[PDB]
Amino acid sequence: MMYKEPFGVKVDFETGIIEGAKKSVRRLSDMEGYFVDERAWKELVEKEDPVVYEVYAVEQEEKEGDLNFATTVLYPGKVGKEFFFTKGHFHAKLDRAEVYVALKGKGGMLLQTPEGDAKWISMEPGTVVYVPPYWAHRTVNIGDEPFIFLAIYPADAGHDYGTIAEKGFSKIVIEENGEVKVVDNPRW
Amino acid sequence: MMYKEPFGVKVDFETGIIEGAKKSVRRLSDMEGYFVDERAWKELVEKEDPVVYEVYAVEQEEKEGDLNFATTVLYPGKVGKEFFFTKGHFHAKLDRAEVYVALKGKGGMLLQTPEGDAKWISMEPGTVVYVPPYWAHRTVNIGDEPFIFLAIYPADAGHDYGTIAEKGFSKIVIEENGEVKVVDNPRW
Ligand SMILES: O=C(CO)[C@@H](O)[C@H](O)[C@H](O)COP(=O)(O)O
Ligand SMILES: O=C(CO)[C@@H](O)[C@H](O)[C@H](O)COP(=O)(O)O
Ligand SMILES: [Zn+2]
Ligand SMILES: [Zn+2]
Repeated sequence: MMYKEPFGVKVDFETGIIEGAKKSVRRLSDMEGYFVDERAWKELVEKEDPVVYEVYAVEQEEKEGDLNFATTVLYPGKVGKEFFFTKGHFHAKLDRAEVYVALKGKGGMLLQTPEGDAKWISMEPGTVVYVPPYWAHRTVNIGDEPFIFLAIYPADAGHDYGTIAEKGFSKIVIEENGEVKVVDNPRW
Repeated sequence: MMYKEPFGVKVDFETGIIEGAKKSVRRLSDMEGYFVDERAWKELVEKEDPVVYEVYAVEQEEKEGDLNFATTVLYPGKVGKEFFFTKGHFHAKLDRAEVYVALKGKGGMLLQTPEGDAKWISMEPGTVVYVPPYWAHRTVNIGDEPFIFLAIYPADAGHDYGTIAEKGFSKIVIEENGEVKVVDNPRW
């Protein structure tokens, strides 16, 4: 019988690094067509192209019942008024749920159905978020320090980026008049 | 179609409490036939019947792709020389994996396959443990404060307590001459 070996790994809740994980870097230039203010995007890319977020992922083969986990370090920033966020995605197998545990910083999650019905959940250290089957999810950094969290997801969930890539979320998170606001996407 | 509502909840990393969750308590009286020293067990039940652990569970219906999560507060203690532990279980759907995130205290996990081969993984705050498909899993508190962790598991995993209830784990975790030891279970 083939059994896989249990393992433990240290996650630094201060940095989000998992040593030995598959590390992914997303710079702002990897995020064309994601932010409402297209000229601000282009300008911040030309002037800096900052890292928006980094992922440390521990992934299994795509098998039903098995589980992947990953930390994300989402860096502080705005493109125009719109706070830095993850690209966001549905799962390829839509009915797969997810669990997030917020570890550090201040942020939130934007979630939406295949119909564009939308929800915002605040996240501070210790907030666990239940992402139900069929909800697209995007995390947002609303602070001045990195927003770091752990996600645990079905190993066979997969990723569906395309739909969010072209249409976006139906709601957006901005800093307007010194205040964090979740408002309608004026482009959806 | 019908979509369940996303929610966040605060987990308290000092106490392991999740408000609104399904609370479960195990006292030593709930653990007959688990510990090597049955007379110690009997005396301690008759004297104090202490809490061994508390569970705070957020559970979905048993459906493929969906996820549950729960914290456990494993109290410090010994039955004779043997550190306080959880009952331990395989999943009813045997191939369902599990992810644990250690939050407070000091301990570890005993894992074993249906064959009976056992692994011990140390857990400190920040340790994430991957429990693979087919591994029974028990957590052990080897410290002097609650050992506190969050478990994320497939909603359809279920629990299979029976085999572990009857025969235990092939390894025990004991304190002997001021030293934590993982040794073969004499009753195996
Ligand atoms: O949803 C899970 C599983 O993949 C997360 O670990 C995100 O993948 C990560 O926060 C980066 O964001 P995306 O670019 O994947 O939206
Ligand atoms: O493995 C997961 C799934 O439920 C944990 O939440 C344990 O259920 C908990 O630590 C109590 O341990 P048991 O009494 O179920 O072995
Ligand atoms: Zn996901
Ligand atoms: Zn389990």
